[PDB]
Amino acid sequence: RSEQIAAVRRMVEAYNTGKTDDVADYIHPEYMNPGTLEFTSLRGPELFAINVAWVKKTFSEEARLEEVGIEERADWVRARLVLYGRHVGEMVGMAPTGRLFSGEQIHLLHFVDGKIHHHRDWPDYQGTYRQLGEPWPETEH
Amino acid sequence: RSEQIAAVRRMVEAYNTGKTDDVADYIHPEYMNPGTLEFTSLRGPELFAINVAWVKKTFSEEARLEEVGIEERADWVRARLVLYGRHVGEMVGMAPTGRLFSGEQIHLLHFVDGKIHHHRDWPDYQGTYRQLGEPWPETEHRR
Amino acid sequence: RSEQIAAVRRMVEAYNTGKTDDVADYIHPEYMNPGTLEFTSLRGPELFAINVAWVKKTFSEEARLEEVGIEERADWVRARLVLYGRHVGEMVGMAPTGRLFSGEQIHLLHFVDGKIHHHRDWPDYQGTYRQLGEPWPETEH
Amino acid sequence: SEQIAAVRRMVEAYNTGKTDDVADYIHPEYMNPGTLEFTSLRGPELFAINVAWVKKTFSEEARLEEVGIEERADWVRARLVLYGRHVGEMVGMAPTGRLFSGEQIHLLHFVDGKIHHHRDWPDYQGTYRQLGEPWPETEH
Ligand SMILES: COC(=O)C1=C(C)CC(=O)c2c1cc1c(c2O)C(=O)c2c(O)cccc2C1=O
Ligand SMILES: COC(=O)C1=C(C)CC(=O)c2c1cc1c(c2O)C(=O)c2c(O)cccc2C1=O
Ligand SMILES: COC(=O)C1=C(C)CC(=O)c2c1cc1c(c2O)C(=O)c2c(O)cccc2C1=O
Ligand SMILES: COC(=O)C1=C(C)CC(=O)c2c1cc1c(c2O)C(=O)c2c(O)cccc2C1=O
Repeated sequence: RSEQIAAVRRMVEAYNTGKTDDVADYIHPEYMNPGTLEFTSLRGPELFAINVAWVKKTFSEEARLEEVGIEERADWVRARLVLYGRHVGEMVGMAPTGRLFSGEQIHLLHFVDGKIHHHRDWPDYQGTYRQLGEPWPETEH
Repeated sequence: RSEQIAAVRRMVEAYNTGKTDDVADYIHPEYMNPGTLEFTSLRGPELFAINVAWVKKTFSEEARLEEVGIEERADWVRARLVLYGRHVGEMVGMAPTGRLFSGEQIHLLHFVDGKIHHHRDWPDYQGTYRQLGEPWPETEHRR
Repeated sequence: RSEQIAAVRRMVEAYNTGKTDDVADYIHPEYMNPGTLEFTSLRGPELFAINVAWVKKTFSEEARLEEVGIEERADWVRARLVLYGRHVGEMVGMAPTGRLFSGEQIHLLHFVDGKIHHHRDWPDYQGTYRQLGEPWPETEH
Repeated sequence: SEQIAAVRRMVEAYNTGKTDDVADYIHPEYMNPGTLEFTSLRGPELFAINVAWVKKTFSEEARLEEVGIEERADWVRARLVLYGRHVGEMVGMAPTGRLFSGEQIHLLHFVDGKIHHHRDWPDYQGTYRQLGEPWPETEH
């Protein structure tokens, strides 16, 4: 049994259920995901929770993250996942298309003090953009 | 309106419903899809109905092709679709993985005599293979 | 003859030659690429120039960006490009892998005052990472 | 591993275009079902015409780079990347002259110490995108 992989699976489950009441259990106070720096200055459990909320709002309550595979090496965990969603919310200046999409993701997680301390994630931006009909942005904001 | 695009949409719906009673309406008697040459020597509506049945049996009755976009140029149609399924039957000598998957597909269809005459399709093999957990074949035959 | 497309082509050639002396001609003073917020607080011609220099340093002097196609819609340009390189510098806490790679990219450019004002780009992260041999990070930094 | 060594020679053959010695590692009953549309050949002769077709269509400078290779019993799985330039006719599409690069997965079955079954999955969609998504001029 890996506590690290268990913790990462709790993180995946949060995106699925949208339930983040217990996020402080597994998200470090100093948690950072550099991928959302454009959108927020938050850190820690608050940052992770708001990103979950963003996924649920932009990609619908039916948005799911399926596990392909998870592995670990020392204090790091790598997760191979697949996002399923429907584009119901505005995203980087693009109006909702209402279109279904699915895309692989890779997530890289560093543990510090038994908690997720750094989180990088790579969506399949181009593949998702294609499935969304390659919308033109209506603004840069 | 385009009759060709309409015919390609009927083709897509046949994969989705598994209903193939009427395939002779839009599939040419000389219909060929070179992608299944390995598995069968069939042609025409017969080939198409078998391939539909293969999809339903292998990727489950819930297997679905969603339309992203379809364009046409003269007697040719190009469809951008996404396949969704669960791997529940043997395929190319790999045992069922039970794995959900989804992958974009490009289809190229040539119309002749008002019917789909040639059909090339490109699954996202590698993308799907990853989602299946990259299974090793148990055999190069049937099994 | 689109001046916007010509400007985006000069931008592409900059990554190719590594020459940034003239970037003020086509990069807006308030130019932003949100993709590099993790790495730098720079803006304008200076931000664009350091990012080109980053590419040449990390993906080698031989790194090339190839044009597949470029379209425009009003004050916006969308470029379909392909990056070729070899991973020779540190990148997000990963040691250099020395690996060749190539990945499609989508770039979205907003023009203001006849210069590039906003720039978003989507590398094929997962495809590239596979070609890199999927390295584990040595640090989060 | 002699199997991995044999698969590396196979990869080298695409790179050099040199097919003189393919009978060394290609089984007399060698099949690649991906080319059934284009030829009825089998064995070393099939493998050799497929390498020639690659050199002809994707240029003499076309090459396969290795990402990783692994094996399980009598099977080898090779993760590769094709680099090429589209200079020859291909499934009814005229040469675009365009550069492209795409990952491939190859699955090889060994029988009697030689490559007997060969399946390969190009990144068709990604390559097609890099080629400008040309429309075919003919089905044949
Ligand atoms: C035009 O859409 C995107 O930029 C996009 C695409 C194509 C694919 C994706 O998977 C995401 C986004 C954008 C995006 C997020 C995506 O996953 C995201 O998770 C995301 C987030 O988790 C928090 C704030 C903003 C976000 C985004 O703007
Ligand atoms: C091991 O998996 C495959 O070969 C495969 C993958 C990775 C992705 C795919 O989309 C397909 C297949 C195999 C396959 C078919 C796929 O779509 C298919 O439609 C298919 C078919 O329609 C009729 C006979 C055989 C078939 C296959 O062997
Ligand atoms: C581990 O690799 C990456 O993070 C990465 C990958 C997989 C693919 C890519 O294309 C890029 C990066 C990272 C990266 C940049 C990539 O293109 C980049 O352009 C980049 C940059 O232009 C300026 C600062 C940092 C950068 C990066 O960290
Ligand atoms: C329109 O392009 C293709 O069909 C194609 C694409 C998009 C990507 C590819 O990698 C290949 C082909 C076509 C193709 C081969 C590709 O790799 C190939 O190796 C190939 C071959 O090895 C022998 C005969 C025909 C072949 C092809 O028609």
